[PDB]
Amino acid sequence: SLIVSTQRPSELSPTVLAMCSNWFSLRLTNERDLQALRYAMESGNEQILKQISGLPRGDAVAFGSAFNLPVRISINQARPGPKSSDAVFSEEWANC
Amino acid sequence: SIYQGGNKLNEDDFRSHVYSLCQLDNVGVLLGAGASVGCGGKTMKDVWKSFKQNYPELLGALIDKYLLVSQIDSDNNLVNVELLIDEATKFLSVAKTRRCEDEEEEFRKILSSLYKEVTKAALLTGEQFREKNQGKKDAFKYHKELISKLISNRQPGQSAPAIFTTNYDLALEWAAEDLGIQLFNGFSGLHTRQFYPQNFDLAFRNVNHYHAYLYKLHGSLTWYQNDSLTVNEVSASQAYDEYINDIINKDDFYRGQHLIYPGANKYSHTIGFVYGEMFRRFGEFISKPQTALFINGFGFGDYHINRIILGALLNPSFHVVIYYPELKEAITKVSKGGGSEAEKAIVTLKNMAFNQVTVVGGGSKAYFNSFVEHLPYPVLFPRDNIVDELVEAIANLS
Amino acid sequence: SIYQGGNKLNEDDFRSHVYSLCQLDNVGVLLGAGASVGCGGKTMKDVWKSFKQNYPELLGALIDKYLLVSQIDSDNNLVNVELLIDEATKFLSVAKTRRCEDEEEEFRKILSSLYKEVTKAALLTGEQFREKNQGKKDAFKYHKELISKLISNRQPGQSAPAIFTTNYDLALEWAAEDLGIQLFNGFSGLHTRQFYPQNFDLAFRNVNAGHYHAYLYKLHGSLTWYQNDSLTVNEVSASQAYDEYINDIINKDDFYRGQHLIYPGANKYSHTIGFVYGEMFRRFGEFISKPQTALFINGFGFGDYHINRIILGALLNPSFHVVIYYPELKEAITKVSKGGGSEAEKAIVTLKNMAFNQVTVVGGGSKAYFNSFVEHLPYPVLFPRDNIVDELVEAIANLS
Amino acid sequence: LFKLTEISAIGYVVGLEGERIRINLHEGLQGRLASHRKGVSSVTQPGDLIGFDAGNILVVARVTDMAFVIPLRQIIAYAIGFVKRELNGYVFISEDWRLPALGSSAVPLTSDFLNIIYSIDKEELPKAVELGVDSRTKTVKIFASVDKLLSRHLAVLGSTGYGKSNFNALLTRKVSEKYPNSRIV
Amino acid sequence: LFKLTEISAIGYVVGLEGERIRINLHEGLQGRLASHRKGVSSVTQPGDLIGFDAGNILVVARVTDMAFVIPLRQIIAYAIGFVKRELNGYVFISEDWRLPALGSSAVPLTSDFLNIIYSIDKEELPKAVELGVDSRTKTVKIFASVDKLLSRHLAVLGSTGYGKSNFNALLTRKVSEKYPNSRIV
Ligand SMILES: Nc1ncnc2c1ncn2[C@@H]1O[C@H](COP(=O)(O)OP(=O)(O)OC[C@H]2O[C@H](O)[C@H](O)[C@@H]2O)[C@@H](O)[C@H]1O
Ligand SMILES: Nc1ncnc2c1ncn2[C@@H]1O[C@H](COP(=O)(O)OP(=O)(O)OC[C@H]2O[C@H](O)[C@H](O)[C@@H]2O)[C@@H](O)[C@H]1O
Ligand SMILES: Nc1ncnc2c1ncn2[C@@H]1O[C@H](COP(=O)(O)OP(=O)(O)O)[C@@H](O)[C@H]1O
Ligand SMILES: Nc1ncnc2c1ncn2[C@@H]1O[C@H](COP(=O)(O)OP(=O)(O)O)[C@@H](O)[C@H]1O
Ligand SMILES: [Mg+2]
Ligand SMILES: [Mg+2]
Repeated sequence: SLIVSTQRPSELSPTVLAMCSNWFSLRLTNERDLQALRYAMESGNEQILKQISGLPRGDAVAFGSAFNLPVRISINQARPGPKSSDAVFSEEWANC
Repeated sequence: SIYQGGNKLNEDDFRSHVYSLCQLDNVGVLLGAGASVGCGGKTMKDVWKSFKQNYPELLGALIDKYLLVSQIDSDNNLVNVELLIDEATKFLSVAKTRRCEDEEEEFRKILSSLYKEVTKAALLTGEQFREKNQGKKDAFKYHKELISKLISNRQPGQSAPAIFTTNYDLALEWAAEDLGIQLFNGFSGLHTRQFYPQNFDLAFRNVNHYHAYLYKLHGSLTWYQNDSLTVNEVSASQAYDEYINDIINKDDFYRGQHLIYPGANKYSHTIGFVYGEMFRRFGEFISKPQTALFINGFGFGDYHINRIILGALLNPSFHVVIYYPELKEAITKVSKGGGSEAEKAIVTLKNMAFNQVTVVGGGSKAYFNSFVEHLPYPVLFPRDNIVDELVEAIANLS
Repeated sequence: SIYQGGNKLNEDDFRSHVYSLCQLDNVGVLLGAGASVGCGGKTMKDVWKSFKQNYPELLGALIDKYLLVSQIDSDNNLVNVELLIDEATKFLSVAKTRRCEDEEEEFRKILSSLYKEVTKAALLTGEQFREKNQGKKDAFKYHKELISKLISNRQPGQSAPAIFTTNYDLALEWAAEDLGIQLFNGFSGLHTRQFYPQNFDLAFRNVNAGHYHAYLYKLHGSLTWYQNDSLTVNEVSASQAYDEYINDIINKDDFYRGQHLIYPGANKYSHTIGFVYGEMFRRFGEFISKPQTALFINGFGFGDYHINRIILGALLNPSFHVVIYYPELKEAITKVSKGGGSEAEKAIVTLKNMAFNQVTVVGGGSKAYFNSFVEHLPYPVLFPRDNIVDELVEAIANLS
Repeated sequence: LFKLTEISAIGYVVGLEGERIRINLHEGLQGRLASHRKGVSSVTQPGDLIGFDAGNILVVARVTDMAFVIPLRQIIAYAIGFVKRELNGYVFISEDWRLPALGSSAVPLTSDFLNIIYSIDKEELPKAVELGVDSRTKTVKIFASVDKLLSRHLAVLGSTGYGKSNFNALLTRKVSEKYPNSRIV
Repeated sequence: LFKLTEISAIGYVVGLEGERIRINLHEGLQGRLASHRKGVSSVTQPGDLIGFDAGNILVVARVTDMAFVIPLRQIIAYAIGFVKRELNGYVFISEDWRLPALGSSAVPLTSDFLNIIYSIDKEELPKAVELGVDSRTKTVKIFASVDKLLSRHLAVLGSTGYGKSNFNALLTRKVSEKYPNSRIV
């Protein structure tokens, strides 16, 4: 069991992508990041890559061996949640 | 507090589910006497409570001599009123045709007192029953909202809403004459208005969203039978000038075949033709495929209506929604045994594993004013009223 | 014990094959007296034991004088009853016409005794035969399943199933009058029924834009069919028949009318009764020779010459398929291997051993009964396999 | 009193041109909705799922096109799989080489059939982890198998500010709650 | 006196070929210009916004093509999002897979519905800065959140001989007045 990670799969062998099962991906807006995904998969489905570019917040697309067919998932919040947030610059500049 | 098939629902899912039912092929509403207490009406319990207090001497005669009403229901206030009136009218007719002078004067007083009690509560405004433009008052604020919400949610090419009711007051007519909507109720003509049963098959078209249907199952205050064997309708002012003033401020009861409310004089072959036709039209409506029905303000105290409703669920495309304020007491009383027929009927209806039945409980979350709030507005409906200002300016011009 | 052309098959392959044969152009089912034994009926060899136990005197005077049944078969229970009844009727008619009083008196005592035993085993419910709503009991639970399964597998615009039977009881009509299906059996009317052969070509159709019906052929008659004085054949209700003549036949001991009943194949010498019997055989022959026919057999002992002859000749067609049920294969094979058993055993064995992919034989005792025959048939995915209306109906009945 | 189907039909197939199924629409449908014993379903939005009934199988399809031609409407769909009945329930299979026949009826599939398609082995239900609900309908639950996740390959991606760390924490916590003992780097 | 809508329509939908939409326009000046209580509106060229009524929601689309086929005209558009009631006003969502049904009317977008699309989330209004006005209609103002802008990398682009000095000076003048505490090395 391995985890190959690439948000720019163009500069990689499709055999890395064609010899693997499961993937996870949220909204991703880039036209040249799908060439390996376009080629690696066998003939039978090509129209399901259009909607990966407009998923709203909290939605994700998962497909692989653990799933019979590709499915669109709405992920619930995890409780207790992750870190609150990053730094807020309102207080620093309140000196004015 | 909201059940559908045995389990429990929450507010958001219920609100989303209701919106889906409003878009079916056929939609209808059934209202009772509990939908008018918000504008000046009275429940059937209060009428009996007042009559028992006001006329004590006749109460003993009704219970002991003629055996028309029992004692347990009188002491519990669970007495049906229209059936008693029908029986009294039958007794009076038999006594008159038999030529028994002693009993002829005994029932006149009873009928006059009963008609004085029932009629005085049906004037939702009072002495201003005669005047015009009674739909502009604040008391009828929610009937307009109900009608507008029902009408605005229909796509072109679809049918029109159907409204059934068991009241005999003029709330809906007053509300709908202020919006600019015309209702078909079976009558036609102005100088001589008569009943044509085929008028329920017409509609309007434009040669260059106007209409609905209204069925009354118990008559109306403005319907009466003249000397000729025909049924006529008159406006409110004419009825008040003719026969409503004397009922309230006089001991006047002469004609037993005159009035057509509530469910009285049914033994005449000319008057029963109206009740029978209304009931047939109600029965035929809910037999169509892809139908929905909302029930509010109705206490399940009628055998035939319950029989028809329960037998209409055999079709796989009939959905019903029921509102019932006092639900928990019914469950507690049924659990320990006993209870009236209404409680048993509504508890048995609730416990089935059916997804076509929904029951809503609560004390004030099931009232009429809360039923209206669940139905949705369209996005583009004009809400801000900016016309009355121009009317005020024009009136100020003088 | 599932042989197809002499080679055994496993369960899944047989199930797939039977699922494939249920979607042809034409389908049909042939039953017999063995399919009604689970409701209260009996078989042919069971009646003979009761007859020769209840009336041992007639057996002595029926073999020696008139030579109607052999002594070997009487001691082995291999007699044909409805074929004997025809000979008895012929003898009685000849004696009556020739005016021989003694022979006429003698034969009248035998026909009554035969009809009493034949009828008493066919009421199927006892005294409760003249009552109504007899399909609501649990005895007829599988006939309804068979009827429902046969109809529901037809695609739109396809022919309706046809059912043949050698029985003369009322199980199928009772089962069908409960679901809501209507069967066409060649009769019309309500006050005077009559036989109209031309109505077998009709069908129903919805004028709004239901079409749920089936055909039933009775090859040996029925209890409710009788001929009055006229040259017409009539049908009555169960209660009317019971009040008319069945009660007298069962109870009275010296009752016999004559050329009245049309069961089982009794009075064939007349030219007005045999017209009914001939039509059923002709239509069975016409149906079986269709291009895409698939026929099922169950409950039939293969004891008839004409049916076997017509079945064997119909196989000279490259699109005819047959399925046979016979839960006695082992004994038949053992008895035919040595010198050959009865004619039925010889026929079934010579049918099994041929090398054809069309014929199929199933055995294994209680594994090939009528009850187990139903489950082998398929079942649609969208058919509502539940019971929801009962609660609503009982709730309605509860009120008032 | 005999009803062959408990759910009403919508349309019928008129033409096959490979894997593009052409369906004409009836006239009884007016308000883009249909009601049955369980609820109300819609079929008029492209991108949903439909079904064709042919004997002992149910062919599941996906709508691709919709347009007008007397007003006539047509729908194009692609098949993705079929549903089978084996012992006492149903099972979904993942081959799309089976196609319906001409004249077959078209019927929408309810939530009971939707549960079967997005389902896995019943035995693994105590061994499962909950992830989320269906997006289009929000009426189905989604479960995954931890053992099969670490048998074949898996991968994670995502943009910024969309819930990457949320999913990471949610997935990591449940594994520890279910299997406190494991070897993961 | 009783009216279901105070804004006149322009056409209806006659097809959904995937993500595109087909519209048939009315005859005369009805299909190009309209009038209402607040002013006038028009849909003339590709690049405009059009809206489709769908009962409880309102789909928003962008015009792409216009052409002929007295003649007839039709338009092709793509979807963006929708609008819905929340408590007493409206809200804009950014989901782009919801499409209308066949026969639905088409209406232009008024300034009232244009204000909602270019607004902030009802809670950062007291902490908003005014920058300018939109270009196509020059009727709707634009506001931005202080915390959202000056929290990460900010970039200003341009071309040589085109105003990089000028645009830099103007933008940093109008943006960095009240709170100069940020750093520009
Ligand atoms: N504000 C309210 N809003 C809604 N429901 C209310 C309200 N207040 C009380 N209720 C409920 O409204 C109901 C009052 O029930 P009744 O007025 O006896 O029923 P009917 O007159 O329609 O009886 C129908 C006719 O049929 C037979 O022939 C009968 O004789 C009638 O003539 C109760 O549930 C109250 O809790
Ligand atoms: N429960 C059962 N299920 C299925 N088959 C059974 C069962 N019990 C017995 N059998 C078998 O079912 C068969 C019944 O044997 P019989 O009733 O004598 O034969 P028939 O009905 O063909 O004889 C009547 C007609 O056939 C002739 O042409 C006559 O002339 C008639 O026209 C045997 O194989 C039983 O073992
Ligand atoms: N399932 C969810 N539904 C709604 N909002 C979510 C969900 N998961 C995360 N968020 C939002 O995302 C924010 C955290 O984003 P973060 O996960 O750090 O982004 P990234 O995934 O790019 O690291 C939180 O403030 C929270 O409001
Ligand atoms: N206050 C102003 N009013 C109108 N135009 C202005 C104003 N300030 C600058 N401009 C325009 O902006 C442009 C800036 O281009 P410029 O700064 O010369 O490009 P670069 O700096 O890349 O050589 C000038 O052409 C000028 O006309
Ligand atoms: Mg991230
Ligand atoms: Mg420069």
